[PDB]
Amino acid sequence: VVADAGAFLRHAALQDIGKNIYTIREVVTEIRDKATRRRLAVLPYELRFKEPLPEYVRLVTEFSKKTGDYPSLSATDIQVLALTYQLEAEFVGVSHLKQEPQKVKVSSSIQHPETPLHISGFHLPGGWITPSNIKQIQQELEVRVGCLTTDFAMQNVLLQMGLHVLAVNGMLIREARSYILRCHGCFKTTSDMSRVFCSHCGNKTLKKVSVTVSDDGTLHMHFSRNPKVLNPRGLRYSLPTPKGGKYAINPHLTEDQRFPQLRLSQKARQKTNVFAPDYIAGVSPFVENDISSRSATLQVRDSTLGAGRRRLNPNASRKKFVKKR
Amino acid sequence: EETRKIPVPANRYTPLKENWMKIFTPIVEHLGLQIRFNLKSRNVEIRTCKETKDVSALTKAADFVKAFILGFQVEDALALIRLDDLFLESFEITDVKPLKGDHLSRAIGRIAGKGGKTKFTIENVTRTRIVLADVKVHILGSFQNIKMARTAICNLILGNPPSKVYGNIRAVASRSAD
Amino acid sequence: VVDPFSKKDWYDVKAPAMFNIRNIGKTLVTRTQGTKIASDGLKGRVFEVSLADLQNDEVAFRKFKLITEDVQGKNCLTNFHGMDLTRDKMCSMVKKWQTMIEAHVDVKTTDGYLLRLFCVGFTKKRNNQIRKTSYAQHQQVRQIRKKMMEIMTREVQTNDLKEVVNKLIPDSIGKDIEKACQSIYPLHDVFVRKVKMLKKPKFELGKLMELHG
Amino acid sequence: LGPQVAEGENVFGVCHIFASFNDTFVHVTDLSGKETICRVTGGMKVKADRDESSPYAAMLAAQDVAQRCKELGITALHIKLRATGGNRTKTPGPGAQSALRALARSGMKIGRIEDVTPIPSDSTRRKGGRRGRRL
Amino acid sequence: PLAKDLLHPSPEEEKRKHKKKRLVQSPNSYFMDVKCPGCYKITTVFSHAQTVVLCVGCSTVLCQPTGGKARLTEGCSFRRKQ
RNA sequence: CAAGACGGACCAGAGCGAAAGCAUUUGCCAAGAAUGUUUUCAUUAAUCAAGAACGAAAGUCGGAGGUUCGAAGACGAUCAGAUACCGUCGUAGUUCCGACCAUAAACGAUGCCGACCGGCGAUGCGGCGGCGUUAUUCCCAUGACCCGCCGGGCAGCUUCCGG
Ligand SMILES: [Zn+2]
Repeated sequence: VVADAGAFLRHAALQDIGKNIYTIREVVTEIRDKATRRRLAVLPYELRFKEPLPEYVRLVTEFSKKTGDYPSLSATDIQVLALTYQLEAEFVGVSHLKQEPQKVKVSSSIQHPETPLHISGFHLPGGWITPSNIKQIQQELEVRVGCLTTDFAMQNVLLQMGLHVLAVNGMLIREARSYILRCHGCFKTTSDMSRVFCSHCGNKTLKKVSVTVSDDGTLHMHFSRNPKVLNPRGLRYSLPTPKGGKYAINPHLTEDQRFPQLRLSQKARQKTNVFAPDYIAGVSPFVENDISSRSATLQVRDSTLGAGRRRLNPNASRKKFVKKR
Repeated sequence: EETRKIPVPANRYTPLKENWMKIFTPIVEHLGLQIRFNLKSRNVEIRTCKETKDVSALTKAADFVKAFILGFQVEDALALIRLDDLFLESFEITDVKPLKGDHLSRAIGRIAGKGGKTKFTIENVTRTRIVLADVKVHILGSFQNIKMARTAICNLILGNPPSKVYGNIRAVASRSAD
Repeated sequence: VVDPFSKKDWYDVKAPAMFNIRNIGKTLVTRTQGTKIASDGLKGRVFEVSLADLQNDEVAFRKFKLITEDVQGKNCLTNFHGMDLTRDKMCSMVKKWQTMIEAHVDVKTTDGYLLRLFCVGFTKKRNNQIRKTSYAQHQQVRQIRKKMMEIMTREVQTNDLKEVVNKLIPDSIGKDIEKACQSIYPLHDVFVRKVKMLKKPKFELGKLMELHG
Repeated sequence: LGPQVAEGENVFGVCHIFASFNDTFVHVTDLSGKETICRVTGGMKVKADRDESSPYAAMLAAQDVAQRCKELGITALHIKLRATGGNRTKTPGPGAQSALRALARSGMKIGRIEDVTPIPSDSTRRKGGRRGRRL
Repeated sequence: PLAKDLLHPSPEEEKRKHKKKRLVQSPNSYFMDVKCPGCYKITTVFSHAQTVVLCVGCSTVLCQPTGGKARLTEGCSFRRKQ
């Protein structure tokens, strides 16, 4: 039972199920949540820290660089993989696990990548969210040593090698489906769903492609055969001359380019909380807006705000009295 | 069992999807209601169940999702599931003055102000949330606060400059035992 | 001082046999006071009943207006008087970047009912379309509208009221119009939006018994 | 006094809540709409013209009509919300919202909510001038 | 820009340009030899014909006028002449 | 049931027109830009004193009509001095038909015609080239989409062209 930091984040109190509860010091010392650290000082201390012998750390690295998951994982994730590999080696025979992982098979379909399949509340033609389902909805849910890995790249390389992986649910996981991003310029895949520029070529060209791995060791990857996805409509537009100084917003063309700091005031990026027990004594139903700072005058916005505006293509007609900051 | 259905327009589908967990968690936890999103009919469907604590929880959930779909922040409509004297009155801009074209456009502009400042300042005085859909104005707050907000907004879209409206709205707030 | 609800009486109002659910509900009438009868006080009451309250499997945005036409001893036999969409559905279908195509026909059934049919359709954005707007041209709109009138008039003038109202429950006319208009401009959400009574025939008793059972 | 129905099936009425810009009406009636059961406007509760339109008077009227319905035996209500319409404002005020909320609170089963407001196809001239209206 | 052989444009460049805006004007039309499926008679039809050209020995329509190029009837064959 | 009005949402920096202007279906009537053309005439053209046609709203003469709104006007409220604001009512008007009137922030506060001087992709119409998807896998052309080009349009963005 090797606990990833996802188990500690999720407060998965599964120490009673297993007895081989082991983990790295690095994964538990990197957590920045206060409630998790408070919960760490309360829990019964049966977990033990170790560091794997570095030889299996190499071996895990040479097949992760072959399975297409090496840029996605962290060093600590390689530590978790090496620790569960060594605990498998010490407890169970080593002939069970296989190397040189199997080639992916390709099968495309017609659905758009943004089709909201596998989102809980949604229903095409019953699928309801009951008070009985909230504890149930975690992920796709289906002997001595297991894992508590929630990142998909972890489960991908584990089920590729053949280690039995389990979840916050006690029963082990048989099937794992998710989404990845693939570049249509250099065809290199990333398991990080947040990232918008490619790791290899650096272009803003990653598009969503679904994957599913079995417990057997098979990875099969579903494309979308929809011509909407690969269409260059608003991709060529003329760009302004590059501007410097404290207030310049260049159009963000490379991943590691340097922006001037334009942060919101602490008053502006505060949202109203109504579940607080001191809310009803508060004067207003809502937090006051910031209209007094310098960033209010400079019209600084939250980075997440104004997203559907960006997906409108620049060579198009906006209304005649609006201005796009 | 009784249910309500709340429509979603096409510009409110993606906000409904990103903010979905923040919608269905307080409805099902603190009110104990069933909820789904019918994609074929494009309706948010809210249904009573065995675990509902009391009557008029489902009306609270309906007002919550309605305020979200009109364009309010999810936190400002969690204010609807919590509080009892919060309503929403809306009107078109041409319900006050017949405006056509660029005049109408300027009306929207001088509701909002530069950077949105005017809007925010009105929200700071009347303690309301205003949302300006395409030609339409929606206010959220208490009853007397909503009528103060309408007075300020209607003065803005029958011509008066924002400075006059600022002074009038602060004076009216002072005389209202605020 | 005197309560007038003691003098009132409760009657059952019932849907005809064309819908699954019969008992659409209850109805007050002040009793007979010699001069005016309790019967003719309720001879012309119109009921806005949604379709989900008449059949279980159908959709609830449609409303049938049923007019009561006889009373049979705490039963009120009702006949079809109209249909319209829910205004929420009407508000939801009118989106911006598309063409609204409306049409209307004054069509007479075989048994003497003169009806006015209104049909609305919307141009459909295609599955690989990138252009924001989905407008039809004026000749395409006229062709679509002409075929809409043709389909409705051909679908009503050859049938009696019972068959027509049985094809207004699932909107067979709508599916026919969606299929037939694809060769001009593909259509998105067509419905017979409204059905009116322009003319009724002379009242008969055996006809209502046929429509009821 | 009322219908002779078992405890299972509900006897529906139709509730016309009309939220004017000076008061609010509550008209419970038959499914046909022809004969009326109860109607309590906002001014039947507050003895001041200023608060005819408040959500408080709307709440009180909702309690009154709900009480009268349990007197005569109506258990469930369909609701038709309404504002003035025509040339004037189309969206119902907080009076109709408060009446709906408090009436749902007071033991009524609620059926379908429908907005029957007079939207014109195309309108006559507005009561205001060209110069504007509402202060 | 600032260096362009105006004298010898590429044939792609000339074929793109409007028929007047070429270095020397040249039409985009042609006289095509049409061949009726029934008879053996060779006929010449202008590619942007405006009339309904009839067969001399069959009285069969060959092409219909359109906004631009005349559309040939189904079954007729043709070759562009010289 | 009737009367007179008005054609919302769809409706856009979309279209059309010389401008004022123009949005319910259908039919008739005569016009019109653009595009296409290896058609015809062959300088017939540009800009225009004088002179003419059209010209929002309001207004004025005759007839018809009056639903809504509503200058004048009547009231009610309001004050050291209020005679405008506000509410209810309401006349001419607002609608039509025939005459007049010829003015607007009648605006791009920007004559018209011709030429040259950077880039870009959206859109409206017409034309051309081309894989594919669709008309329940369309049997052929054809419409709806998709990719590029050309021409005249309504606009936009970008630029240290030069002013
Ligand atoms: Zn790449």
